[PDB]
Amino acid sequence: SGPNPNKQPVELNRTSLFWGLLLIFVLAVLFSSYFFN
Amino acid sequence: SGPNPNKQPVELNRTSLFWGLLLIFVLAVLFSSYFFN
Amino acid sequence: DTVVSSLYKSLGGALDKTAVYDEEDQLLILSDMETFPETELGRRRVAQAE
Amino acid sequence: METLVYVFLLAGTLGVIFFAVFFRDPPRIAK
Amino acid sequence: METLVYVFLLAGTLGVIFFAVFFRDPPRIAK
Amino acid sequence: GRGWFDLIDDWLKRDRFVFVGWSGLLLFPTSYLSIGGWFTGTTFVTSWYTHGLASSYLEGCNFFTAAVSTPANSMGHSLLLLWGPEAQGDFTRWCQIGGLWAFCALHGSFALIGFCLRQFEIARLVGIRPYNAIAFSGPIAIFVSVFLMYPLGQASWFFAPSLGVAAIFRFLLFIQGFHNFTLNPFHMMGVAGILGAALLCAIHGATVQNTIFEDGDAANTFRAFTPTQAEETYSMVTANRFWSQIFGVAFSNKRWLHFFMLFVPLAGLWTSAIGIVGLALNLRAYDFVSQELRAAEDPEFETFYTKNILLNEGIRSWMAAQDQPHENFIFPEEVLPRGNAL
Amino acid sequence: RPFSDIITSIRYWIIHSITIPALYVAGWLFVSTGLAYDIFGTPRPNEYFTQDRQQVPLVNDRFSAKQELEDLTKG
Amino acid sequence: RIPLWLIATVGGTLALTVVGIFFYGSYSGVGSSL
Amino acid sequence: MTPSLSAFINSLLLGLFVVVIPIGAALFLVSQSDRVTRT
Amino acid sequence: PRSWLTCAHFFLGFAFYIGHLWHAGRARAAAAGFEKGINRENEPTLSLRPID
Amino acid sequence: ASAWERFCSWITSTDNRLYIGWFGVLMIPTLLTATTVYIIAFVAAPPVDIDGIREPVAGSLLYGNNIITGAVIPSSASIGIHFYPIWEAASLDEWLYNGGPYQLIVDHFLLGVCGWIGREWEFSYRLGMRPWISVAFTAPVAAASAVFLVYPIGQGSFSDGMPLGISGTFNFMLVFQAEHNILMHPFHQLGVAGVFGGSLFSAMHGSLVTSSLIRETTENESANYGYKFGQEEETYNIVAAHGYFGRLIFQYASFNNSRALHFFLGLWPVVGIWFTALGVMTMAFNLNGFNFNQSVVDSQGRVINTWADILNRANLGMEVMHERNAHNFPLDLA
Amino acid sequence: TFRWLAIHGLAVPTVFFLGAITSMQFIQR
Amino acid sequence: MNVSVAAYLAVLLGTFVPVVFLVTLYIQSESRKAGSS
Amino acid sequence: MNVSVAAYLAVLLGTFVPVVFLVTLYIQSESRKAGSS
Amino acid sequence: ALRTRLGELLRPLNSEYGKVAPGWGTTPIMGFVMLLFFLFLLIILQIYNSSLIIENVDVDWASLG
Ligand code: CLA
Ligand code: CLA
Ligand code: CLA
Ligand SMILES: C=Cc1c(C)c2cc3nc(c4c5[nH]c(cc6nc(cc1[nH]2)C(C)=C6CC)c(C)c5C(=O)[C@@H]4C(=O)OC)[C@@H](CCC(=O)OC/C=C(\C)CCC[C@H](C)CCC[C@H](C)CCCC(C)C)[C@@H]3C
Ligand SMILES: CC(C)=CCC/C(C)=C/CC/C(C)=C/CC/C(C)=C/CC/C(C)=C/CC/C(C)=C/CC/C(C)=C/CC/C(C)=C/CC/C(C)=C/CC1=CC(=O)C(C)=C(C)C1=O
Ligand SMILES: CCCCCCCCCCCCCCCC(=O)OC[C@H](COP(=O)(O)OC[C@@H](O)CO)OC(=O)CCCCCCCCCCCCCCC
Ligand SMILES: CC1=CCCC(C)(C)[C@H]1/C=C/C(C)=C/C=C/C(C)=C/C=C/C=C(C)/C=C/C=C(C)/C=C/C1=C(C)CCCC1(C)C
Ligand SMILES: [Cl-]
Ligand SMILES: [Fe+2]
Repeated sequence: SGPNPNKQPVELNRTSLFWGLLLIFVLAVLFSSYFFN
Repeated sequence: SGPNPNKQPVELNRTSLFWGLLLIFVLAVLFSSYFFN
Repeated sequence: DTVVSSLYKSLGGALDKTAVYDEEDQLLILSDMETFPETELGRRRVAQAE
Repeated sequence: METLVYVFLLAGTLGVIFFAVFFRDPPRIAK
Repeated sequence: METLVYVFLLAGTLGVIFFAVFFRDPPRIAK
Repeated sequence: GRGWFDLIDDWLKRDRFVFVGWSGLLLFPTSYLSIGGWFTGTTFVTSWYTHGLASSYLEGCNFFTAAVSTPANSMGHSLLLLWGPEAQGDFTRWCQIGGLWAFCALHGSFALIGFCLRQFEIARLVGIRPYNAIAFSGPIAIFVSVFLMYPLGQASWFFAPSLGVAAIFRFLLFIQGFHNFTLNPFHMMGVAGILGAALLCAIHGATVQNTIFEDGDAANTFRAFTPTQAEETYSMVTANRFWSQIFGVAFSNKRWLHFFMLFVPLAGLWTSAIGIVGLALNLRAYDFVSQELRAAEDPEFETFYTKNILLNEGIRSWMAAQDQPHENFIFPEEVLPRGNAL
Repeated sequence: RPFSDIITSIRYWIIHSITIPALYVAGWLFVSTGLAYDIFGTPRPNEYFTQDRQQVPLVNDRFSAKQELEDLTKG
Repeated sequence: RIPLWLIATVGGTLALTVVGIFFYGSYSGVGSSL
Repeated sequence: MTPSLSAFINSLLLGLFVVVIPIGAALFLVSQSDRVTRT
Repeated sequence: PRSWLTCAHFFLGFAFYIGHLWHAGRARAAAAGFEKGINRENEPTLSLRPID
Repeated sequence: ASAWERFCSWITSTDNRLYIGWFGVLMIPTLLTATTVYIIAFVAAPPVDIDGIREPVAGSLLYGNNIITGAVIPSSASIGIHFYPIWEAASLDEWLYNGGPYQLIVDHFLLGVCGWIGREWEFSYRLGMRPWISVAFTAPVAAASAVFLVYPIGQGSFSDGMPLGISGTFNFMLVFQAEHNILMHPFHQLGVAGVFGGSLFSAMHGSLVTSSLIRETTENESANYGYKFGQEEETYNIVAAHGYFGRLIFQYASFNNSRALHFFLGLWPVVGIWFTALGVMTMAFNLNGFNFNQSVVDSQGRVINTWADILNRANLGMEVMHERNAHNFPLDLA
Repeated sequence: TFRWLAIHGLAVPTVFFLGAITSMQFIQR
Repeated sequence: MNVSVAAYLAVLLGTFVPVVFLVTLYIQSESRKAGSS
Repeated sequence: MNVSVAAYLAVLLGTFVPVVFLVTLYIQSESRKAGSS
Repeated sequence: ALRTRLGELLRPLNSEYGKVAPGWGTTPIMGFVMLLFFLFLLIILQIYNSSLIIENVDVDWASLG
């Protein structure tokens, strides 16, 4: 039905990239020793 | 040492996306029955 | 007034009839950003930083 | 359990085919 | 074999730390 | 203002020394009824008929050993209403079955509700964003998960944290011995949040106090700040340089810093709440099965984890008899798990 | 009016040279009378145990709790 | 009319006396092992 | 009517006449007496 | 008495190390002349070239 | 214009990405050595006879541990607090048998964190910022010295220091509670107050600063971008937050002064952690927490239990089960 | 009277309980 | 049937890594096209 | 060590999927920033 | 923008956005029913909690048979 006026860009600056990567890797480190059992 | 004049953008149009996804999925289909053994 | 009339089933909601249209735009975020004047100290500091 | 992987891969290939047929880049003539 | 996964995860966290320290977005003052 | 509801609203929201608000109609009674109840239960009421303990200053306890002990285990999860089928309107028997704990806990839940509603109300009337009411959700989650959902998953209110100091220490060691809650990854995330929040508090205080701008000629620099000044009282650039070249990374954005200071403790509390909710159903990260099997088949395989498991067995066996008197556990000296000598 | 302005006022202290000690002593006679032990059911130093009751008293039923409480607290 | 420094002095003295009476009761009578 | 049901109904009545009604009456009287100005 | 003396003097030794750190830092800052704060006019950091 | 002068300028340079300075000269090698030996010993190290009874305990990943159970085991109890470098061992294998890597890592790490305190002071002097961030760091370091160094000194064995692992940390906690009753010791209670209050004030301060942020951002944009790095103006209304918090509790409680507020923020956790580190330092020499066991007796004189007694039961279970094969005599005097 | 009510609701139980506690120090078993 | 166990990781990750690579190359190109306008 | 076998897939994919999501969100955003100029 | 048959059929059901009855309207009966539903929830909560024992209401597994 044509272009949507509600379209917006999405961003993730580099500080947020490093924060997210650190969170995911640390969660993996924490919960791997519990998933393997 | 400042901005590099050799910087260029990189692209993958949607047709190429579907071609690549199809290639990867079909290779997985073909070689899964050989990796599991 | 009567019992059934008292509940005003007939009158829409017991107190409800002839409803107005609310005007306030409830989905509205204010956008009155504030400008802070640049002091002379600010100009000196940004000059040193530049 | 490998039937899970085989079925998932075949379904993924079928999904890629579906999205390629129905969400293709529409051909248009340049100017 | 889990030592492989543990070592890989710890090394990945250390690598993320390295890249965050040394390839950060440089702070600069806006204008 | 004319209508009766408008008049009540105008009076409740009056700007006086103690803001009342509509939430005050839920906070001030219940909160009061909670706190005095504690001060009553920790001062005159006993745990002799529920736990076999003395828990009041009257019985001889001090601030540490005095507590409002949980109800008897036979009560189950009864609401312990003073008019209920247990006390049946008798205040003395109600206090004797530990119904005062139910009073304090049930009034404290609604006091927390009223205080969060108070935060929302004052934020709305003052006209700021409601981030303080959402940060109190962390404490609300802690109270709900630890004092309500944990005993509701267990056999009775008896296993809830008894409201005291030594009582809370006993709850800590009981939960460790019976659930091994230190091994729980959600508890680990919670203690990470708590210690990281304390760390953020300390570093932020030191950094702000130590990058202050020279706004006076007095060695004591507290008087050199004005509440209404439109100038930052400390250097963000200098602090950023310090922490960047000392620690490699540093905050560059005050708003991000202060949201982070909010997020760390709140995330810790919610994570630990998930772990305690797990512990309510005995869904506990008690053991690593691989090491248990290896130690079962390899009697020379020892880890600090196995030593902790042995300590938990010791806690359980040497604590059950006096900690759960309703069970009537008689463990002879033969069966008690011991070590050589001591 | 401000807190220090009230505290240093003489009238405050004419009121609270009499009001505060009255209830400070009321609590004293509340417990010295032994009334707390009766309202709150707390055993005195000579009531934790008695004949045939050299063991800890415990309520073991939800609904008959009052009944066994009297039975145990007959004294 | 009464200097607030004297009020603070006497009030803190009385509060410390009450807490010390609590400490004595901690070393005497019920609640003490003796 | 069991004793528990009588106790429950009595609890509702006392909650009305000891908590809700007194607090509401006090709020109404105080709000009607001590009124804001220029509303 | 050994426990009392040892604990008390270990406590006071650590406390006086903290006092040393405080007073030595303040002595250096006051001698250099920035124990009251950072001068808004001549901030050293703004003169420094940015890292990274 | 001299080689030493150029070297001193480079060491004390504010242009290096990471400041070195003279304290960094001692910190970087020590911390790097500790990191290297810790990583190598955690991934791969033979079991260590911690208790001096020829019962090795595994702590390395390769010997059947996970990240949670892995640790660098404390030194052997036979060593005591004798210095045990590599060159004092007949072979490297028997250096690893008796937990020498723990001594190496602990010594280098303690020296490195001391260097970190000094380096924090140093950069501040170069910056021209006020000192004392260093003083705040001491509280974490003090606790680390209390657990890794002072507790072995008081008890007389490096086997008694905390293991460099997660499960070993829990083991050290439980044994410390069993032997000293740290929970009832008031300095640990002050530390608990310190950390809980630090979390409370962190959440409160962050909530109030984030709540009163001045509108400088559009609706399709993160509010954090309303602040520009290095700006002169305040990014939030201190008056709004102060008034909200005054209405929340009462006016007098709120910190109308921001500098006093941040001093209190830096003070509460630092003093709490100082007190708990000092408490561990004092329980190293066996000045234990309170012992209210059997403090309530009836008129006849028989013990009416309290919560202290029930806590004592857990402490006693941990006491009897800890180090089952190490004790030959009834009292745990060591 | 709201100021009176709040401050005295806090105070009256406090002094009553403190008097009871100071008496309770002397129970002497 | 008895099959290998790392073959699961082989198949799943050898499908995942190229697939996310292609998806990233597509999204990045599109984002750039949108940003140009 | 009798460890689980799907725990490998759990850990590795629960690390991989969020990591590639973050990397894609960063690359998309950067590409868009470059395309704007 | 687009007109459809179902859109035309359902348009009257989405044509009074923002229409509000003036004043308090039906709020008193709303509050009364709120009170009644609160009482009902309290009754059933106390029934299962066994703080409100109703004759011929045996809250137990054994009541099944
Ligand atoms: C903010 C006010 C407030 C709140 C939220 C609560 C909340 C609570 N109190 Mg209460 N309480 C209050 C003030 C408050 N209290 C005050 C001021 C006092 C001191 C006098 C007490 C004294 C007190 C005691 C002594 C006890 C409680 C208890 C309770 C709990 C049970 C409530 C219950 O089921 O009551 C019954 C239900 C109600 C009161 C709601 C009434 C609803 C309407 C108004 C009734 C309408 C009547 C209806 C038309 C009748 C028709 C007949 C029938 C067909 C229905 C709950 C946590 C109990 C507890 O904690 O046990 C552990 C308990 O024993 N409270
Ligand atoms: C580094 C050490 C450490 C740390 C930092 C923590 C941290 C935590 N532990 Mg603990 N814990 C530890 C070691 C540690 N633990 C160890 C070694 C063990 C095993 C022995 C345990 C065993 C353990 C258990 C069993 C539990 C915790 C819990 C918690 C959480 C408590 C949250 C809180 O603030 O509650 C404080 C309480 C609240 C915030 C509730 C609301 C409080 C209200 C607002 C108070 C209002 C009072 C009012 C003004 C009246 C005052 C009156 C006055 C007279 C006193 C938190 C994540 C709890 C948890 O996980 O909960 C989810 C929990 O149940 N821990
Ligand atoms: C909710 C309950 C609770 C709470 C809040 C606490 C709180 C605390 N307990 Mg615990 N404890 C609990 C329950 C609880 N406990 C229970 C139930 C028990 C009985 C078993 C104990 C038994 C117990 C013991 C026996 C001890 C504690 C200690 C502590 C403190 C730990 C934090 C500290 O001092 O850090 C301060 C900071 C540090 C220790 C960290 C040092 C940081 C160094 C300097 C730098 C490290 C650099 C690093 C290696 C590399 C960086 C990497 C880079 C890439 C970033 C704290 C006060 C400990 C304590 O007080 O120690 C002094 C302690 O010894 N507790
Ligand atoms: C044990 C630690 C702890 C305590 C004692 C505590 C206490 C407090 N929380 C408050 C606030 C906050 N706490 C916050 C975050 C946190 N709070 C934390 C942990 C704590 N918070 C943590 C870790 C965080 C980080 C997320 C925020 C963000 C706020 C606030 O905004 C608020 C404030 O204004 O602070 C200045 C204050 C006001 C609460 C209130 O009015 O409740 C209303 C309820 C009352 C009065 C009744 C209490 C009912 C309780 C649950 C049961 C009865 C308890 C007994 C009377 C006493 C038990 C004694 C023990 C020994 C068992 C108060 C000082
Ligand atoms: C062989 C190997 C490697 C061995 C390792 C073995 C081993 C045992 C492994 C450890 C495993 C491990 C990593 C597991 C951790 C798992 C765990 C429990 C994770 C918790 C995760 C979780 C989701 C918790 C939720 C709570 C949460 C959000 C906590 C976050 C904590 C956190 C990062 C807090 C901040 C800490 C911190 C250091 C802050 C520094 C800030 C700093 C630089 C200040 C800068 C600054 C301050 C100012 O004030 C001003 C003004 C300016 C300008 C300024 O700049
Ligand atoms: C000589 C000795 C040198 C030793 C230096 C060692 C420094 C270590 C660096 C850690 C930073 C990690 C990246 C953080 C993420 C990051 O890039 O943040 C960078 C971030 C910059 O934020 P800005 O304010 O620039 O961001 C504003 C924007 O976000 C807009 O919203 O600063 C911080 O928040 C860092 C403060 C927390 C610093 C502690 C981080 C947690 C450390 C834990 C690491 C895990 C260890 C596990 C290993 C298995
Ligand atoms: C409980 C219950 C049952 C059923 C119905 C009923 C409505 C009655 C309901 C509610 C009852 C209520 C709310 C009762 C009220 C009682 C209250 C508020 C009691 C509180 C008493 C307060 C006390 C001791 C305070 C003692 C304080 C102390 C030492 C302080 C120590 C200190 C001193 C002395 C000097 C300086 C240092 C320091 C630490 C500050
Ligand atoms: Cl021995
Ligand atoms: Fe700040």
